[PDB]
Amino acid sequence: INWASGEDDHVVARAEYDFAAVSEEEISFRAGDMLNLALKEQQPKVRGWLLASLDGQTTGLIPANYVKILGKRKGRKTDRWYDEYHP
Repeated sequence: INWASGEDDHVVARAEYDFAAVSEEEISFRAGDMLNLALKEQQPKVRGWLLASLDGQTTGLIPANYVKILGKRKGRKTDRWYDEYHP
């Protein structure tokens, strides 16, 4: 998955809270962690959840309201989904 590694375009988000996956479908993260999100066009519709990667390889669901969306970032190859990410 090129969005997860940052090879493809992705959205960047910062974790607000700690989260432990309860299910195989979810991924764990710590408060302050930076995650890559799939673009709108690759996002599944699961109410309360977004598709993300913490480690660049595994992907899974995170609670949408546990992260702040920071903006879209170009691959190496609620309105913040549009703005570009400025580190």
